[PDB]
Amino acid sequence: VLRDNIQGITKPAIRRLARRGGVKRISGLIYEETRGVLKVFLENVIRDAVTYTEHAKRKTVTAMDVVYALKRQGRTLYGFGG
Amino acid sequence: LRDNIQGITKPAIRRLARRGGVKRISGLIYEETRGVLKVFLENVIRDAVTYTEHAKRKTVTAMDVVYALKRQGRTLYGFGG
Amino acid sequence: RYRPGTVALREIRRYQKSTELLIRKLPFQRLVREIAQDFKTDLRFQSSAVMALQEACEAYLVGLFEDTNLCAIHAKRVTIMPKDIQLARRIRGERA
Amino acid sequence: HRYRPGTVALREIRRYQKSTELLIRKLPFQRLVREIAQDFKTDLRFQSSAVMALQEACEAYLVGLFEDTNLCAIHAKRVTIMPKDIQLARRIRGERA
Amino acid sequence: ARAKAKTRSSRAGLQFPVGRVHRLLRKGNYSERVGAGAPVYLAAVLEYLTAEILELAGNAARDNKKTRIIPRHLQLAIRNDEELNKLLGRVTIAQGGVLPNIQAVLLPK
Amino acid sequence: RAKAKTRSSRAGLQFPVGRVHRLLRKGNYSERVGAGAPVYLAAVLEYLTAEILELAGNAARDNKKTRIIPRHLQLAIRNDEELNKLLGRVTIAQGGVLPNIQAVLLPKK
Amino acid sequence: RKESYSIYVYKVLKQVHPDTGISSKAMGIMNSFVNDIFERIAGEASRLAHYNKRSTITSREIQTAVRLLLPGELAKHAVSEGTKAVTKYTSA
Amino acid sequence: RKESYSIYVYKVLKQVHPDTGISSKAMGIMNSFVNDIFERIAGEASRLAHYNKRSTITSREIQTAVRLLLPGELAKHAVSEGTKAVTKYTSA
DNA sequence: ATCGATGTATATATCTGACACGTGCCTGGAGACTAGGGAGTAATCCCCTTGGCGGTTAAAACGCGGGGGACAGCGCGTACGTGCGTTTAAGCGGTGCTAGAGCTGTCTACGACCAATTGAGCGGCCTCGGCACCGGGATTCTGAT
DNA sequence: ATCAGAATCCCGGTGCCGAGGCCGCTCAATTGGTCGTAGACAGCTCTAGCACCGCTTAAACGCACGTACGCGCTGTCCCCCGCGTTTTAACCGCCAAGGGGATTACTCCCTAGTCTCCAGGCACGTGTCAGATATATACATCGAT
Repeated sequence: VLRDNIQGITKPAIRRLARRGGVKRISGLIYEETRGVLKVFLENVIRDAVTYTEHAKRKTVTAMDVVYALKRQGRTLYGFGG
Repeated sequence: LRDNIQGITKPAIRRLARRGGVKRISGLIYEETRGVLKVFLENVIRDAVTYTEHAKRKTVTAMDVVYALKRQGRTLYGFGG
Repeated sequence: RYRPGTVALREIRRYQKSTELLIRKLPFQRLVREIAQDFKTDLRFQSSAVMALQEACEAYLVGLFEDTNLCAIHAKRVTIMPKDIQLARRIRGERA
Repeated sequence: HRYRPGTVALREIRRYQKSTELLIRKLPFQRLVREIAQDFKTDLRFQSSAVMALQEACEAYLVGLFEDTNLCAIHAKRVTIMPKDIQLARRIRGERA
Repeated sequence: ARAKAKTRSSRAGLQFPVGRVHRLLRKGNYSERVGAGAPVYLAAVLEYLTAEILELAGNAARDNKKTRIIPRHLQLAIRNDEELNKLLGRVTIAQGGVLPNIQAVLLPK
Repeated sequence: RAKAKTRSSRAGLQFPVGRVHRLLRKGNYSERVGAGAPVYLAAVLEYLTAEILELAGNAARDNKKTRIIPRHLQLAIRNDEELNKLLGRVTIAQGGVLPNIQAVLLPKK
Repeated sequence: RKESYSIYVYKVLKQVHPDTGISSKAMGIMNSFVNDIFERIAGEASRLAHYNKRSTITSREIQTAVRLLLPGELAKHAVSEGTKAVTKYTSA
Repeated sequence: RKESYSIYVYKVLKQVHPDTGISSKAMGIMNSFVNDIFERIAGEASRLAHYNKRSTITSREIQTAVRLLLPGELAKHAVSEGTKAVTKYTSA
């Protein structure tokens, strides 16, 4: 149903993220590498969150599932627990 | 007692770097390595001594060191028994 | 016409003062739904769940870019390259 | 028949990556451990296995750090590791200076 | 007849709920039994840490001329304090932003 | 009263189901433990042990050795991608390192 | 009945900054922080009781867990606050 | 009297490598590995039971904890082994 | 220096929507009392940690020459930044509809508990084979020619 | 290509000490019965997640042009490596002592569990004021001269 959605992470958005990281000049090959890195990270988080959702017999991924998935990857997130 | 950090000699640091695959070593590396090792050891020993004191013991055991390493994400295998 | 780097520094200052999300919401939501199709079909998402995913992802990428910038400055460059990202991820212990 | 610089270093790398023995002398390391621990509690006793475990952890940590330092040195088109390489590796790891 | 009920928080001179912390300790599967003073000690520690963070965030808000604390002020308070940053190192504050920081070598000649 | 059978033999396992059940009860893990949880846990532990032991035995044979030492366990773990991912933050005592020299350091020509 | 720490956090804020308010998003951050620190201290104290073959969690386990988890000067003042609270409570 | 996994590790070794022995130091490594994995899986199963307001750890929690903790193809085979063992156990 | 373009900082007014306070009730916290078992304490024993000494030899320390590697400077060519005109789709507001999350009740299967029994696993003893160490011959590899 | 010499590999003999097997016994796992409640399942409420449409406008996109920068090359010199000689201290063994860790027994006081009671803390409601937006305008900053 959905295809080529990683392109939706556009080059200006990646540039903005790198600006917040303090980067001054960006190589043109950075954008595809960043897209791949983001896809890997998202795949790992979403896999754990969906495992939590399946365990609960739910069909909806809740924010608590995402919080627990992040927590178990050593990336604790504040502000979504309630 | 006093000047023990110099007991970690230059040839020993060279051996550790060789096991890490290092081919050439700058002359300023030895002091930096001594500082790094001192910090690491201080953290682990502080945790282990806290574990020893909680048990009201006077002797640091290997189990205390294993727990101290575990709580720093440095899990050690082969000393649990 | 400004010299190259002035606008970049202004953009750095602007985006380091603010806190809003830098990725557009609808494309990210579509990406999240596409990725989750490989794990379970007909999955629904709370809006707060997608927002949590976006916050985590943007924080992760910004931190990665900070480390990448350090690696680039180590090689006496001002331009970040794929090898800088690879080095930073390798030192972090992340999967290649 | 003097060996060129780097040949003996490569031989040493091969030898020390093939073996598993500890590379720090035991008696100086034990003195170091006892000296450091004195600042937290006086009149402390140590099991021998405790000091052995500490030494194993320390050597493993330093070897991993030297691997990351070597990668940092190669990134800057050098073959010599320098304190800046150790500092960068420890900073990217998230350890404290 | 029964004496007037006195909250365990008020007995210990605390704002944080001692009884709720006790109930949470009993139901968390932490141990078979919970001592009388463990909830008091835990509540005091939690209240102290909350006070420290709130004080730093209030200072950050006042310096910004704001009268309300937002997640940005909490992030600024945490990241600018060495010990709090060490305790909350692995944590992401949602909408907290980053510390403004530009490398010196990147600055104009 | 019948001839008593170990639960491990019923499940066709070498690892002890009863000891795993007792360790789960002593553990402070949950109020109650189901009947199949120790069997499942014992089977998983046995499978992981068999995987590591098979790889370590192959490493020992490749070195013309008949006894597994910590070096062989380290070589088995670090050469297998899944096991390396599982045991990534683990230090094997007396295990050494993988032989690995960066290609840029190799002699020219 | 969705329990939280908002009312006690608000009381603490009014104690340290009587003039200053807090937004709801920042209050959620505070709730997450309190829950996280509770989980950390409780888990360390549970491990300490299990390591020493004890079935009870007392203020000693809490103090040792605080010493293990909190850095530097944070641990000293937190230990002081906990000891003061326990002493005051023990005297009614 | 200190319990360990040496006799079951040796039985498994004799099943996979009949002619191969093991030294005591490697046995200690194996015992540490077994205890570490048991603790990881039990902690994750306890968290899963707590998250869903359940008081029982069953094979469903062990299975989910395995899927969470083991990587890639390790999780598939471990899940298959656990299911086969439970099926054999309940039939007998 | 120097003036121009311009993005940014300061001053004041408006409003709106989110924070701060008030109310009812109910459900979680407090007081009282009893039982029992967890933990504190004292005595004991024996093991394992610390200290000392002598030797002897491997390792560490030191000195020195040299070559190779770090670093600075320069040239060049290309790839990135910036600005502008066009297009694309994100965001928003509104509506409709249904999947499914959350809650309640019923009931039964399943897991805790207890007492009796027995066989698995532990600790201690003994032996014999795997591994290490040595010595000598063969091959490899390195560096200068 | 050549050839000398150091390093390494291989093959065999010796020995020693640790892994592996055997046996007694004791205590943990097993079996059988009972009963209480956790959770599985069905049913109902009504929330919120999804789909669709239309409009607006900001962001994204594509192109052109210039120059800043990455990278390759060369020269210099200094600082690391390799090696021989002297010193020093680690390691090993052997002996002594006593400190403190583990165990057992005894007592009591601290915590769980139950019941009763009541007042704290949470959903609902609503007003007023903190900050965002708007506009005007000063003003510091860049950058070519």
